[PDB]
Amino acid sequence: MKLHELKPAEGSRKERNRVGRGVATGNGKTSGRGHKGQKARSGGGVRPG
Amino acid sequence: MRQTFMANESNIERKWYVIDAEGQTLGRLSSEVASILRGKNKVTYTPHVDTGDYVIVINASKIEFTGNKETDKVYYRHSNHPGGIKSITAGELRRTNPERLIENSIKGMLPSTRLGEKQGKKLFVYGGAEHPHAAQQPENYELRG
Amino acid sequence: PRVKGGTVTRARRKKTIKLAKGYFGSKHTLYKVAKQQVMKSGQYAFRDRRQRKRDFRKLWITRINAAARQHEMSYSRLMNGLKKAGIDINRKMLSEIAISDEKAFAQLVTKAKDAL
Amino acid sequence: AVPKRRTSKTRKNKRRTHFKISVPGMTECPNCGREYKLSHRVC
Amino acid sequence: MFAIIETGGKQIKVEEGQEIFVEKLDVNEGDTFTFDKVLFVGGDSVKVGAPTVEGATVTATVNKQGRGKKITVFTYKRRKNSKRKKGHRQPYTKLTIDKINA
Amino acid sequence: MEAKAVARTIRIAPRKVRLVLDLIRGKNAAEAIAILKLTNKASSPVIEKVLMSALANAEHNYDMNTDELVVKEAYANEGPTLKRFRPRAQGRASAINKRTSHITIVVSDGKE
RNA sequence: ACCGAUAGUGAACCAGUACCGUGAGGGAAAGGUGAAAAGCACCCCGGAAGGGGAGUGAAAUAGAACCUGAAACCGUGUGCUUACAAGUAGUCAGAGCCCGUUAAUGGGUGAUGGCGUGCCUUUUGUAGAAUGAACCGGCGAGUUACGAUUUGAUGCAAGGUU
RNA sequence: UAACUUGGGAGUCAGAACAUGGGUGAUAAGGUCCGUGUUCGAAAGGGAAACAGCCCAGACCACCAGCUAAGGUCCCAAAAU
RNA sequence: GACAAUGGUAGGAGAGCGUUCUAAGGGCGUUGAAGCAUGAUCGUAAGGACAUGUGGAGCGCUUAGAAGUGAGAAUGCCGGUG
Ligand SMILES: [Mg+2]
Ligand SMILES: [Mg+2]
Ligand SMILES: [Mg+2]
Ligand SMILES: [Mg+2]
Ligand SMILES: [Mg+2]
Ligand SMILES: [Mg+2]
Ligand SMILES: [Mg+2]
Ligand SMILES: [Mg+2]
Ligand SMILES: [Mg+2]
Ligand SMILES: [Mg+2]
Ligand SMILES: [Mg+2]
Ligand SMILES: [Mg+2]
Ligand SMILES: [Mg+2]
Ligand SMILES: [Mg+2]
Ligand SMILES: [Mg+2]
Ligand SMILES: [Mg+2]
Ligand SMILES: [Mg+2]
Ligand SMILES: [Mn+2]
Ligand SMILES: [Mn+2]
Ligand SMILES: [Mn+2]
Ligand SMILES: [Mn+2]
Ligand SMILES: [Mn+2]
Ligand SMILES: [Mn+2]
Ligand SMILES: [Mn+2]
Ligand SMILES: [Mn+2]
Ligand SMILES: [Mn+2]
Ligand SMILES: [Mn+2]
Ligand SMILES: [Mn+2]
Ligand SMILES: [Mn+2]
Ligand SMILES: [Mn+2]
Ligand SMILES: [Mn+2]
Ligand SMILES: [Mn+2]
Ligand SMILES: [Mn+2]
Ligand SMILES: [Mn+2]
Ligand SMILES: [Mn+2]
Ligand SMILES: [Mn+2]
Ligand SMILES: [Mn+2]
Ligand SMILES: [Mn+2]
Ligand SMILES: [Mn+2]
Ligand SMILES: [Mn+2]
Ligand SMILES: [Mn+2]
Ligand SMILES: [Mn+2]
Ligand SMILES: [Mn+2]
Ligand SMILES: [Mn+2]
Ligand SMILES: [Mn+2]
Ligand SMILES: [Mn+2]
Ligand SMILES: [Mn+2]
Ligand SMILES: [Mn+2]
Ligand SMILES: [Mn+2]
Ligand SMILES: [Mn+2]
Ligand SMILES: [Mn+2]
Ligand SMILES: [Mn+2]
Ligand SMILES: [Mn+2]
Ligand SMILES: [Mn+2]
Ligand SMILES: [Mn+2]
Ligand SMILES: [Mn+2]
Ligand SMILES: [Mn+2]
Ligand SMILES: [Mn+2]
Ligand SMILES: [Mn+2]
Ligand SMILES: [Mn+2]
Ligand SMILES: [Mn+2]
Ligand SMILES: [Mn+2]
Ligand SMILES: [Mn+2]
Ligand SMILES: [Mn+2]
Ligand SMILES: [Mn+2]
Ligand SMILES: [Mn+2]
Ligand SMILES: [Mn+2]
Ligand SMILES: [Mn+2]
Ligand SMILES: [Mn+2]
Ligand SMILES: [Mn+2]
Ligand SMILES: [Mn+2]
Ligand SMILES: [Mn+2]
Ligand SMILES: [Mn+2]
Ligand SMILES: [Mn+2]
Ligand SMILES: [Mn+2]
Ligand SMILES: [Mn+2]
Ligand SMILES: [Mn+2]
Ligand SMILES: [Mn+2]
Ligand SMILES: [Mn+2]
Ligand SMILES: [Mn+2]
Ligand SMILES: [Mn+2]
Ligand SMILES: [Mn+2]
Ligand SMILES: [Mn+2]
Ligand SMILES: [Mn+2]
Ligand SMILES: [Mn+2]
Repeated sequence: MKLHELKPAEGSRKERNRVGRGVATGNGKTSGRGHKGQKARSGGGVRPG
Repeated sequence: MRQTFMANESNIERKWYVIDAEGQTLGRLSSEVASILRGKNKVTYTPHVDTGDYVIVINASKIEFTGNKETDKVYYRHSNHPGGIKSITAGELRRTNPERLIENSIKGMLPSTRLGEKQGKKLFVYGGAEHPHAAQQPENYELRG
Repeated sequence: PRVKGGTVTRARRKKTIKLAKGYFGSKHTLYKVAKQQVMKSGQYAFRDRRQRKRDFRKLWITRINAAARQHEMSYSRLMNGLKKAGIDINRKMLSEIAISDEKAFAQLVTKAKDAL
Repeated sequence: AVPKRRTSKTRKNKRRTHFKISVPGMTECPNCGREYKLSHRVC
Repeated sequence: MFAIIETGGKQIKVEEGQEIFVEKLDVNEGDTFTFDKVLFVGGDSVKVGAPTVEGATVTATVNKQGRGKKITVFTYKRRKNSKRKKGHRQPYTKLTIDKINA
Repeated sequence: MEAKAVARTIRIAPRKVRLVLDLIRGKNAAEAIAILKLTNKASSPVIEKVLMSALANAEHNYDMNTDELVVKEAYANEGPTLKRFRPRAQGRASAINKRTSHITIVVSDGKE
């Protein structure tokens, strides 16, 4: 490669998904609704009731 | 939006016609006259302008009914004052100012719009057999239907 | 590296607001109001194209009905008569003939009364 | 009681159309060369 | 002396000598297209076809092969979170007629 | 050609000055000084001193005769407001805007 | 591969200061003329303020509250338009009048017709008389570190790795 | 023309009406609780004046082209005096 | 070339637009940068140019890297103005 013409190997490295950046992203509630999509987000680690 | 005709004020003409209400039922004579007034009879009809010709109604007094109209057909109206409703007339509006019984009965078939309001101004109803407007030189029109 | 918000936003809004050039009062200056008004404007536009098809068709129909009532004949009968005559002209055309050439239209009509 | 909606620009100015003041009724002082209100002193 | 050709999805009334527009014809600009589906013809003598008056082409030069004004297609659902914008420019063909029935 | 003068940051708030100018605007200059001298509002003496100045520049910097001069325009524009307050009931204090007016005026000849 | 005056220290300015509290304590705002001060001699209206000429300057339509100078908001001028009309304000259809472009099946306005109860949020369901927003601007919310797992990519491979 | 297996990621756990088989209620409820079907939710379009849940029918985009569905065809209002 | 499929909330998947910084390459700029304003401009969208006016000194483009990367709503915070 000539350095100003770098190319990452095909199939390596996809763009990270930024949630919460507008609606047509499909992610504007971010994810979930009204439960423990709360910021504590406590699934308790590994338990039911 | 390409190719269909639309009629201008530059490109339009309204004839005058006279009509003998005598022997005619209210509703039928009415709807036909409305069709005349709205211009839906010329093929140069176009909705957004008045393509309608003028109508003069004659011998209005002699208009017909059926059933128990004259008695059972109340014409209510309300004065926008409390208890101000006034039925105070039946089909016997024909007996007293039938020019209005006919005028309102036809006007009631024209649209609420200001255009269909201005087309209602092209009507001229008279209970008597002779009319003022001979100066416009109307042609007689036989009701079809 | 901190990224300032400059340009981009205000430009997006000036585009939106420019779309609202026709609008009354604040609908032509405030971004939000103009934005809502423009969205609704677009929805109206879409349905209104799909509508405008209808409106024009019904107009040609009524013109024809008029033109054939002139020849002592029902629109229903006129068109059924053409269809059984094998004539396949569109209504916009028939209204236009009825306005630009009375003779040819009458000729079509007498053609239509045949095969009945 | 408080307004339920804000007054429009166009509205507010339609209301203001009767808010001018009168051009004074003004006779010219003879020979003194100034000017003054009608039926007032010539100063 | 007008006449009626079935040319796009639809029918067209052309006075001969007249600029007209239609859906794209995939014909080279300046070359002369000849519409074969003629339905009717006006004037002093009036041929009126079944479908298609037999024979009788209408001829025209091709003028332009442009695309029309963009119209943005925007729509949305209220409250529920969705909207959709798409641009659109329908292609056309301007042609001017010469010698109807020729 | 057609001379002007301006009074920046006049203490009177613009709505008021506009009430006077609107009488003044467009009239012949002489008439205007009269009307100005006879109206009873604060803006009247202010606008007076301004129209006088404008006539001065017009005679002096442009050699035109004063008599044929006409008030081509006059107008007041928002100028920065001094911001104060008055104390009110129960310890709240509410704002007062003492706003100001820039008063321009322009006199005239013909097109040339 | 940190900030660039709402950022970065609370503090780029005589900041723990104005200001508040009895006190402990709490705690702001506020940077930019120009290359050079050359900071408008002089005349003019004015009590001054301010201003028009005359001038310095590349520029003062860079003049001190001074680079650029957006939007809200206030005004002057007007081309088209409006005083029989029931308006979520637009859209589709369309005369009339006026204009002339990033030249294209042009721009402004709009008599009249058809259609049409904003947006969020929350909801079984909101034109909703359920919630939020006076307007405009700036700022304002899935990050990083370290483990775990899985996918893709690459190097080797009964070996791989520090 | 699907199914199932295994692995990464989910949201959901307030439902509503109409038909229909039933329990509770009063063969009361725009009632409540279950079975079945559809539609809404998450579905615009046409019809039912208007009218999420009814009837017709599922909108990639453009047209001033035709046929039809429910429902309609004297005037408002397209089409049968 | 025919032939199909393309309503959609929670949500899954995919492909992209634009912001600032960096690397390298190739450029533009006092004969006028960015920014701001005006326009009938091009693209399927985010969005990209172009001319004129303003401004008076810094900017793009190509490829790849990395992000304090995108606002209309929080009785949001500060400023201005109704
Ligand atoms: Mg033509
Ligand atoms: Mg009483
Ligand atoms: Mg009488
Ligand atoms: Mg317009
Ligand atoms: Mg939009
Ligand atoms: Mg004072
Ligand atoms: Mg207090
Ligand atoms: Mg205390
Ligand atoms: Mg791994
Ligand atoms: Mg539960
Ligand atoms: Mg269910
Ligand atoms: Mg039951
Ligand atoms: Mg239940
Ligand atoms: Mg019937
Ligand atoms: Mg019969
Ligand atoms: Mg850019
Ligand atoms: Mg450039
Ligand atoms: Mn992505
Ligand atoms: Mn989604
Ligand atoms: Mn819930
Ligand atoms: Mn929520
Ligand atoms: Mn949940
Ligand atoms: Mn979460
Ligand atoms: Mn927390
Ligand atoms: Mn009583
Ligand atoms: Mn109607
Ligand atoms: Mn009404
Ligand atoms: Mn920076
Ligand atoms: Mn921002
Ligand atoms: Mn008949
Ligand atoms: Mn006023
Ligand atoms: Mn006190
Ligand atoms: Mn700054
Ligand atoms: Mn103290
Ligand atoms: Mn300096
Ligand atoms: Mn002096
Ligand atoms: Mn001085
Ligand atoms: Mn000089
Ligand atoms: Mn300032
Ligand atoms: Mn500088
Ligand atoms: Mn400045
Ligand atoms: Mn401005
Ligand atoms: Mn104006
Ligand atoms: Mn009027
Ligand atoms: Mn009246
Ligand atoms: Mn109503
Ligand atoms: Mn139009
Ligand atoms: Mn026009
Ligand atoms: Mn309506
Ligand atoms: Mn949102
Ligand atoms: Mn209300
Ligand atoms: Mn609540
Ligand atoms: Mn807010
Ligand atoms: Mn509120
Ligand atoms: Mn506030
Ligand atoms: Mn990382
Ligand atoms: Mn592998
Ligand atoms: Mn799974
Ligand atoms: Mn359960
Ligand atoms: Mn449940
Ligand atoms: Mn039951
Ligand atoms: Mn009983
Ligand atoms: Mn029940
Ligand atoms: Mn129930
Ligand atoms: Mn319930
Ligand atoms: Mn059920
Ligand atoms: Mn829901
Ligand atoms: Mn539906
Ligand atoms: Mn479904
Ligand atoms: Mn419906
Ligand atoms: Mn009903
Ligand atoms: Mn309906
Ligand atoms: Mn719905
Ligand atoms: Mn049919
Ligand atoms: Mn049927
Ligand atoms: Mn009809
Ligand atoms: Mn889809
Ligand atoms: Mn579909
Ligand atoms: Mn995803
Ligand atoms: Mn930059
Ligand atoms: Mn632009
Ligand atoms: Mn460049
Ligand atoms: Mn951010
Ligand atoms: Mn805001
Ligand atoms: Mn504030």
